[PDB]
Parts: sequence; structure tokens; C-alpha cells
Amino acid sequence: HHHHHHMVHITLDRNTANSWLIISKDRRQVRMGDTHQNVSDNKERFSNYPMVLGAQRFSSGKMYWEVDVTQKEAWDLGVCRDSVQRKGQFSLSPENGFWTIWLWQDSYEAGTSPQTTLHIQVPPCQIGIFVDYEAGVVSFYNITDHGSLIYTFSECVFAGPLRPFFNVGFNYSGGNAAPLKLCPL
Ligand SMILES: CS(=O)(=O)NCC1CCNCC1
Repeated sequence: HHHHHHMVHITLDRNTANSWLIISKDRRQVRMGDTHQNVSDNKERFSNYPMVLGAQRFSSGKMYWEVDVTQKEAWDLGVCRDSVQRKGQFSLSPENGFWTIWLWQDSYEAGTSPQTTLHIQVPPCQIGIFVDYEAGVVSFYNITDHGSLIYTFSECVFAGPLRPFFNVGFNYSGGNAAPLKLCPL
């Protein structure tokens, strides 16, 4: 792809994080802690899942960023509306304000309703995410496989400002402790 020139510097918003997440000093990495991280509760925190938002809000234009997922067994990545539900159980779908893909149990899927199987021959170590606000497009790229296309959501109805979205996943297995990292431009 040729989207690299729309690169934006994303940082994580601590205030939105699930209370078990540990965000690095530079706000560019996040991982699952083994306990509550001793923060107060607030209405912005995702309560049920190990999720966090980027600080940046997008309402126009073209945006691109990259995320490192090396050695993880489970994660979700994409964008979401600023006004998505934070508390309780919910599914990741465009109806609920999410445009995402995930890894789970050795398969990759797009967060449509119902979910869509992805066809990935080279497991990615870094994911590129492209958003075209005006066109209503969110696309995902396999940086490990020369930028090959993973998935395109088109005809998106964003219906609000967008924020970068992250889920580091649970670590019930002991094999999913590795962080999500925002990669340098
Ligand atoms: C390290 S772990 O992924 O196995 N923790 C699960 C907790 C389940 C109860 N709520 C917070 C998280």
C-alpha cells in the first residue's frame, strides 16, 4: 500500500484503560498486569475487558498507524466511536461503534456481525491501520508480509468522532503477557 505518508503519532489515554492495564511512560505501549493497578474508577474505563483508547480523536481526513503484536495469542485492534459503551458485556461490531480485527485461538477474524474469517498465510508481527473518514473506510495491512491487505470495512457509518481502539486480551494461558506497542514512524 501507499498510505504510510498519512502516519499519525498515536498515544494511549490512561483514563480509558481497564484498571489492570499498565501503560508505559511514553504512552506508546500497553500490557495486562497480573493485578488491579491501584487506579480510581471512572465512567471512561472499560470494565469487563482489557481495553484502552488512543487519546487522538478523528472527525475528517486520512490517518495511518502501526501496532506491534509480536508473540501475542489474543488481541483486538482497530477504531471505535468516541461514545462506545464502556461498562458491561458487548460484542465488537459496527452496530456497536467498532471497526476491528482480532486474533483468537490461532485464527484471525474481522469484527463484523457475525464475524468474518480472515485469510492470513504469514502471521503478522505488526498491523497497519488506515482510516479514510470521508470515504467511510477502515483497512488493515500485514506489515510482516510486505503490507498485504488483511481486511477492508467499506460503507462505514462512523456517526461520531473516532478513536484508536486496543484490546491486549486476557492472559489465562500464561502465553499472552506480551504488550501491544505503537511502532515509530
Ligand atoms: C491475568 S488474567 O487475564 O488471567 N486476569 C483475568 C481477570 C479476570 C477478572 N477481572 C480482571 C482480570
